[PDB]
Amino acid sequence: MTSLEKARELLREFPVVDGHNDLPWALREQVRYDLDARDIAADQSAHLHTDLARLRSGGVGAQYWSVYVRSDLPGAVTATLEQIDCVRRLIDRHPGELRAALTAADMEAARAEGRIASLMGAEGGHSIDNSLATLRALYALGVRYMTLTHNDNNAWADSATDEPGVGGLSAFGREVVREMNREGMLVDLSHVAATTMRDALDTSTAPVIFSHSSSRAVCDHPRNIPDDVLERLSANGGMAMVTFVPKFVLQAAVDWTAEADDNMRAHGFHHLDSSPEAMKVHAAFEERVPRPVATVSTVADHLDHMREVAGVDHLGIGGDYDGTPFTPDGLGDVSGYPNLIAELLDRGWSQSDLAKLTWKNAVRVLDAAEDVSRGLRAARGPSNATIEQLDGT
Ligand SMILES: CC(C)C[C@H](N)P(=O)(O)C[C@H](CCC(=O)O)C(=O)O
Ligand SMILES: [Zn+2]
Ligand SMILES: [Zn+2]
Repeated sequence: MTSLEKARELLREFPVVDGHNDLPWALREQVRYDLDARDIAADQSAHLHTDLARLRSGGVGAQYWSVYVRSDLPGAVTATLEQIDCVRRLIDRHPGELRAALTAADMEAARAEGRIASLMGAEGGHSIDNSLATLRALYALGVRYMTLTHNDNNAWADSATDEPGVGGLSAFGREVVREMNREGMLVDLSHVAATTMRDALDTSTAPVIFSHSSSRAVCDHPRNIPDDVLERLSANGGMAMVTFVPKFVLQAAVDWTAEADDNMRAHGFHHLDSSPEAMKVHAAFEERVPRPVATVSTVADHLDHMREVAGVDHLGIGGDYDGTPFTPDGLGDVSGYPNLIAELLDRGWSQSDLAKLTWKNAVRVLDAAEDVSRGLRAARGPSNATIEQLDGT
């Protein structure tokens, strides 16, 4: 059979656990959670990267649904609860296809019965409003990882896409990591500064993840992971879940985006300005310099290098579907994963290598978080510390 046919067979046995899909945010923004208007039991290819049929075609067997909310708007906690509610409603609406999963055992139970294990991951520490009790509430509602920052610093952690702030994790930041370890919530180091990565690895007693990051050595962008951090994963036990975002994985796309941003500033606009006037400027740039397009090969280049440095036991996949408007050719929506698996087969990846990449590593890592949590919950009570106590007024 072809490598694509083989890929599909492999995925039927050991499907993809995807680390980060922003369907809930997409539903919030497109239709304010009017789920009938974007029914994922129907074909949503006109509007979304994700629906149930494409998840099945893509060989997705578990999904961490992102409950991302903006850090630059008030009411992050309320919005996070709305995102969690959206995930809950999706699970309730589609019991034939989705099964809530809170544990590694739940993931295996879902796989045994042919339903997509549906987990939740919060994207940014602003979702807890500097409150450890709020962190515990999110865990109680089903959140199983939290990215420590999004694109901006918060009071206790530095983001890769912001200026240096506290220098990594503050004292309170370390306390958040300790509490995540005690609860069994995975520490997610996507988005954070390299300093923050190192501080989190120093502090964490549980395996950490990167829910959607690729390799900085392969493509130098702050959203990607440095080799020295990848090297620490085998000791930590965690895993890096490669992402598909073109401007992170393809050199030409990083360079293009930098030039686009420079061009915006040359016209007196902030690079993130979305006014009609700014859009006209950007359109003119893209007119004279077409947007480069990444491929499956681009993503495989990251996995090859990440495998070499981090090890096959420390890799996963986090596509960022519905979180980015642009995708590599061959990975245009959630149905694309078999194309990546086929490319890896062609590059000599073994069947057991690929079962680790898709399924086994993610289940091991969540089980490890549970194991560490059992020990810590037995050893001490929850923390009552405040950010003022630990970081000062
Ligand atoms: C606003 C909302 C859709 C942002 C997403 N939650 P994201 O953080 O998942 C996508 C981003 C790449 C795409 C971009 O730069 O926006 C990244 O991961 O760095
Ligand atoms: Zn992100
Ligand atoms: Zn996201």
